[PDB]
Amino acid sequence: DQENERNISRLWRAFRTVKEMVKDRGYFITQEEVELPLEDFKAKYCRPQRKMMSFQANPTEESISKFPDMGSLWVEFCDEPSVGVKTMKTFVIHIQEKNFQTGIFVYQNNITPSKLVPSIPPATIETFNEAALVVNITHHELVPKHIRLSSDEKRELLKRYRLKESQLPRIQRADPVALYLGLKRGEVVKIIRKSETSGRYASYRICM
Amino acid sequence: SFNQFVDYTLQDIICISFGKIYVT
Amino acid sequence: TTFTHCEIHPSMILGVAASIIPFPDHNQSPRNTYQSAMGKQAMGVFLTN
Amino acid sequence: SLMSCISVGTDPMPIITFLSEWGMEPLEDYVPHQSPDATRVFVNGVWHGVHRNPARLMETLRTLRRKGDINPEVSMIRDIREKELKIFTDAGRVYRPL
Amino acid sequence: LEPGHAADQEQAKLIRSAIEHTTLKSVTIASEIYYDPTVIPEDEEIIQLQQSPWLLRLELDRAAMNDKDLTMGQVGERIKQTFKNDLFVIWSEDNDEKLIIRCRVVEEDHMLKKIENTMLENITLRGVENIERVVMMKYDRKVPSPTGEYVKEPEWVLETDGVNLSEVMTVPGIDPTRIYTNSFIDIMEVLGIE
Amino acid sequence: TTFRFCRDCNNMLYPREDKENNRLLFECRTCSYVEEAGSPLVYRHELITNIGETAGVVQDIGSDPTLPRSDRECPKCHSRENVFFQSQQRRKDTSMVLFFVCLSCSHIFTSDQKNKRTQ
Amino acid sequence: KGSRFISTLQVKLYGREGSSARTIKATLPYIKQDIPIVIIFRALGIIPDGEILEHICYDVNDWQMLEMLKPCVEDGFVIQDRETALDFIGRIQYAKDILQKEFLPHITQLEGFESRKAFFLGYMINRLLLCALDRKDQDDRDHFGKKRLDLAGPLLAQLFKTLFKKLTKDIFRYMQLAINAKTITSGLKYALATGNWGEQKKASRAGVSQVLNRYTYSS
Amino acid sequence: DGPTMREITETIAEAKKKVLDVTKEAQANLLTAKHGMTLRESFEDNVVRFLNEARDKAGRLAEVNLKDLNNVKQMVMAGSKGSFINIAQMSACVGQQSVEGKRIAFGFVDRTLPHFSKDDYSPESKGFVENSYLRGLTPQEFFFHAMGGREGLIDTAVKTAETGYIQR
DNA sequence: ACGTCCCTCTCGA
RNA sequence: AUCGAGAGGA
Ligand SMILES: [Zn+2]
Ligand SMILES: [Zn+2]
Repeated sequence: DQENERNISRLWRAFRTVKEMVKDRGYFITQEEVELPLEDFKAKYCRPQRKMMSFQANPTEESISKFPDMGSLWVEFCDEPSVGVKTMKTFVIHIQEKNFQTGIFVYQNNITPSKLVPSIPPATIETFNEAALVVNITHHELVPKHIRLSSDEKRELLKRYRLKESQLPRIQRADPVALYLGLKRGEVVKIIRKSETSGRYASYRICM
Repeated sequence: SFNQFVDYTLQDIICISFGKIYVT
Repeated sequence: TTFTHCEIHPSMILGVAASIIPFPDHNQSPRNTYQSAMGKQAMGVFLTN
Repeated sequence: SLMSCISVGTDPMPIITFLSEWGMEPLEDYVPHQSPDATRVFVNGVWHGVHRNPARLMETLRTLRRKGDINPEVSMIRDIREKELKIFTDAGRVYRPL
Repeated sequence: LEPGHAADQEQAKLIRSAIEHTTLKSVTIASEIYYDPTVIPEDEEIIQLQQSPWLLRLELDRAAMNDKDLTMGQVGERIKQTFKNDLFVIWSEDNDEKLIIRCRVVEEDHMLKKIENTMLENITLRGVENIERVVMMKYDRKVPSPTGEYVKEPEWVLETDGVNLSEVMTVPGIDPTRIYTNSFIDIMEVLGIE
Repeated sequence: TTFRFCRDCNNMLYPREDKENNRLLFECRTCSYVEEAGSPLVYRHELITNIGETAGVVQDIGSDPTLPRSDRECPKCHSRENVFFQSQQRRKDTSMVLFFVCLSCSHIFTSDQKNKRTQ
Repeated sequence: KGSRFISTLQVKLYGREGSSARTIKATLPYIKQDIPIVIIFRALGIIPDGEILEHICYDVNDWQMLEMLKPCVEDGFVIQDRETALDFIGRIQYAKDILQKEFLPHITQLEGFESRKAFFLGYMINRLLLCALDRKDQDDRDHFGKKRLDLAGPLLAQLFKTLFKKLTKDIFRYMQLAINAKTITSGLKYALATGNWGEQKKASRAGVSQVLNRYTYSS
Repeated sequence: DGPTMREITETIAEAKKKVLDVTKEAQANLLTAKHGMTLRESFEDNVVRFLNEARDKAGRLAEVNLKDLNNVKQMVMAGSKGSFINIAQMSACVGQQSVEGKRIAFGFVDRTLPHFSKDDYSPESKGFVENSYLRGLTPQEFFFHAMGGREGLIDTAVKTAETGYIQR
């Protein structure tokens, strides 16, 4: 039985926060799906093997209102800690032949250049790591609630406050939360945080 | 410091041949 | 009592100026630092000629 | 401070000869593999020789300047814990009386 | 610490010695090499239960395996693991007279002295690195008692002397929705600019 | 390890093994001198240093007037006339246990009650 | 008592704790790289690697001191005799001059003293190691007994010597008494009058000849 | 002086005992190596808490001896100019003088002054000025008080050019 | 790579 | 007057 069960929790916990991100992005998951403990996780997924726990959630009916082009997201996992371009071609054709919109691929230890990620227009794919996904950053004491702005929510902020795109505080594409929502350049965001004075200050950020 | 300079260690700096030096 | 020498009088650690302070053993040390360089910017008979 | 004075510069030759005549072995005929308790002499940062029992050496000298045979500003010292003896005819030492 | 039993001194005692960063150099008191195809006197009873005649005999310290309380059965185990089956290693036991480990290579004079230092500094033991020391302590904290008001139940907190939050976040038994480090530059890299 | 050198070159000796008889030799790489080892101890590291914890305490050691004297007796002659000092292995951790030294018979003995030092 | 000599000597133990490359080398006046403490020992005259170790070790029982002296022997094992040592310092005999002259001259710069130059060198590598094995707290650069101070005499000594300096190379021009006499006077005058302690007219420890203070006899 | 100084002369003495215990107890290897800091720093960090609270809990015996008709007491009672540390340093005992954070250094041969024993960790030779400004420090006491203030002047004069480059 | 603000004297090419 | 060095004022 050894002490492999310590590596077993550190992927169920990842799995939950990996699926938690999918609801906050704008897809259809229930709280019972993520709160699925490891006891029910081993029974229906063991012998832990990752190519069985690849999911596909899809947008909610609220998300399709202000994000009407947010389409099919496919997410597949890998068993090999190291991944090369040979398995990436097997994954890219999942999204390519079925022509979905976005995809997130979880590698569990390492990937090499063999680089092909920005070559399926229109579909940029995010790549995350179970080392940083095991615990979710967005639950922390001092990480405020980032909210994605639409293309019309954008040009509405830029007209009401009489701005140009540059004149707005900025978040970067590699920002831990801009990954967590897959922010692209031009997308805005509405950081809503507690305030020692106002009680509820609402700052804004654009992404490059 | 000055007395021991002028008396001894001032003469030591004499190395067409220089000899004993007097200061008025 | 392994003494080798003995101090003449302890008041000789005082400097040129600060020797004139009345009872420096009853003052804060940074005050004795001021009167040290403050008796230097004073008035009086600096010479007889 | 008041009672402080400064060294002036003494000559080292009429004492490095007083060493060779009281138990100093120059270090050309010195190999430590027959004498490890070899104490080391120093004059102004110069290791000239070696002595065995510094007991009656550093005290025959400490009473040699106290009578005037050696200049009073020249400073003695032997570090017993480390078996070394440095002597300073230097010019620039700040000596106090006692 | 974790929400529930955060008033538990012992739950943090393991987390203290779970990220405090141990290495071989911490416990080893003397590392010796020998030529011995089974010579050394007091080692005859250990060997009881193809390689190379070059010995590597490192000896630990008594009190070293208490302050962080390591186990002889595991200190040598990750020495045994970090070189695959390429190093014939077997140790002593914890109730022994003196703790010692022996290794063979399976010319190689200095090339075993190669893994003399390699074992010392680059073979960690019990914890996550860069956290070069920790120390638990109690500090009071206000929290609402179920009756309604704010009240005075304290708790414990491990205070480190190093910052690699990147993977001290994910250790179990803590509160990874609360952990704080002074390194505001590291907080920005992990948790976001805001 | 306390190893030696060649007798013809006085150059240090680099060990080698007898691959046939299974013995250790101290080879020479200046000349071709060879000799077989005395002890199998070739290398020692010793990390927790203890050699020199009472370093430097030879002849006139009850003499240095800096070190005062204690009023406690020694384990042989039992003289209350004896000097003392802290560990002269000036490391950041070594305990303040004090290694007494006797003026009368010149032998080291600690006050450490947790153990009992010999040097 | 005859110069200034700005040529200092460095001897450093490479490799920190855990590094087995702890080679000891030495940087010397007028020589590029750091020479291993063995090559300079043979250019001296002490040849066999093993015979140099009595100059370093004053009790061949400090087995932990001799263990750091392993690789520096092998670091300079490629050179074996005195001739090969001083060529690596580069007809190419010129190293014997630099060793004899601008190197430990607080001993004498005459040749035949090649044994005090080595027994002092070993004593330095000796004291270097006691701090590496924490049997000695590194010396106190802010210790006052280690500090000297130049008063009027030695200050004038540097100035008088550096004035007589190019006076004698100006009388070497009276051939190709009617020599120059103003230069010794106007030089002493200048430094004591400006505060920038002489050095021709290029300033250099400025603020040493301060005007006196006459507000109170105490001051 | 009025029988209050008489009992401030025992807290200066009983607080020697509270550090006289940890004296020879620490050279018997009994000193519990506290969680982290070494044996040496565990003694310093445990002896200064006995000297700081010795200095402190020696002057607050005088803060009550002075009647409400005292002047310097009426000066701090309003807040015009005065603190409590001003009173203990002047009346009771000045206290441990500290250079660079810790107690005094051993710039000599493991000792503090060429008037004291070698390899000595005493408070009477590591910067505890036991006398008050009223009473009069001794040449040892006066000196340490000196090096405790050189640090201050060095600070409030050669660390007041960074405060002002931050502003710029 | 720059290294607090302003202000009072005094002296050598 | 100009530049260069020096001691001070809070
Ligand atoms: Zn040989
Ligand atoms: Zn005895």
